[PDB]
Amino acid sequence: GPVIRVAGDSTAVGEGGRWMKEMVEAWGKKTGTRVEYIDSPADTNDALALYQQYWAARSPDVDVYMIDVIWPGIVAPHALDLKPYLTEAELKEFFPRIVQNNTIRGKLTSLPFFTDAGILYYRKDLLEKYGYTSPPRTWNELEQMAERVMEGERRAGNRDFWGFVFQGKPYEGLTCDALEWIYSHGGGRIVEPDGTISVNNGRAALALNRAHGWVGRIAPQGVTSYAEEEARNVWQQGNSLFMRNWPYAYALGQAEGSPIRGKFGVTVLPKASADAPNAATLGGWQLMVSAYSRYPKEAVDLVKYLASYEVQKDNAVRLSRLPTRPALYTDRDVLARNPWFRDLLPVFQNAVSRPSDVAGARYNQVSEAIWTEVHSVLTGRKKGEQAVRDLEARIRRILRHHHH
Ligand SMILES: OC[C@H]1O[C@H](O[C@H]2[C@H](O)[C@@H](O)[C@@H](O)O[C@@H]2CO)[C@H](O)[C@@H](O)[C@@H]1O
Repeated sequence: GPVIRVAGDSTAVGEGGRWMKEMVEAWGKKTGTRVEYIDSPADTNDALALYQQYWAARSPDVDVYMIDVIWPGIVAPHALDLKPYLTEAELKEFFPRIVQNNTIRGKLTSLPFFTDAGILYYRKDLLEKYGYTSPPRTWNELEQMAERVMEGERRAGNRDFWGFVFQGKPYEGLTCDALEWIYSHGGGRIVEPDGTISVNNGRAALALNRAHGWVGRIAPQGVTSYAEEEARNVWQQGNSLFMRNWPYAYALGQAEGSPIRGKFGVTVLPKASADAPNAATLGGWQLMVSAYSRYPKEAVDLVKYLASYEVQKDNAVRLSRLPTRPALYTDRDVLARNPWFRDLLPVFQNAVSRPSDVAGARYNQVSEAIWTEVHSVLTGRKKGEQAVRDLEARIRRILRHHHH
């Protein structure tokens, strides 16, 4: 019978890829359908480029793709419209914001699978050791805490110890981190939902200068090459007071044999001042049936399974990844394992989006401009003031003649 082939989630990031292959195999066994899994690269922008090769070829060789929240406007031609396959009641079981994000010109490109928001990981043991009672609320507090704890831990003999790790590599994850820096300084959304390119302002420049200030001081010099896993590995070995990362890192830090099990919490990222907005970049992944699949009915069935209550539950409990079903945030077993899901729900619902709606199919070009100009501040090549001016110009060229 058919072989249903799935591209999604990378075995190079946490346990995601192993778990996803497990779920696909479970569906195959349940339905008596042969299945195969195709591994993806760690970085989302690399995965996009890989999947674009299949799409350009109208290739039937992948039936189902795990797609990033920032992708629907790029990938819509390559997606089977799921709208006719779901009842209105079925669709309403997902967060409306994410169903809306995944709907492009009326086409439901993909079902919501898991959501994501950037958060602050912090070492509770180390805060207590050094006389702090709460995690930092302002970036200045984060810097002051990081300097004090680093001084102490280095004096105590840990030469691997840093104050703060984050994603500073030139790739999409830096766009995520930078949106949080800029938005939390009251510098705006880089490109506003209405199309205004707002980034050339002093608050956005300050945010970027601040982040440069961390490099080689409270964060490793090598942070300019860090993606999610490189940051996580410093953190997870016990060598960082603070980390910016996504929810998946929580379950990994709590696993048996983790050096930091039981020693951390999570909270909203800091902000410049009490009147700035909280910043948490909206992430997450969706499930797309390929427009080029020869087996749309079977592929839709698998996608519905993967996005189901019990599979999302298993993702939450085992991998601490955020459900796209509001009902799971009240499930006793989800909450018992991840109490912070309740505590930070408002952070997740107020997460700030990257400018993928407004940039539509040009988003990847816009983001490449953002991460390259930001990276030039991090590396010291440019000051924030010059970078936000140069970024304004670049985005203006990229989006000239584009309307949403
Ligand atoms: O790097 C930016 C990318 O980060 C997140 O995707 C991670 C995800 O949290 C992990 O659980 C796993 O699936 O790896 C993904 C990276 O391949 C965001 O969800 C995504 O929106 C964002 O672009």
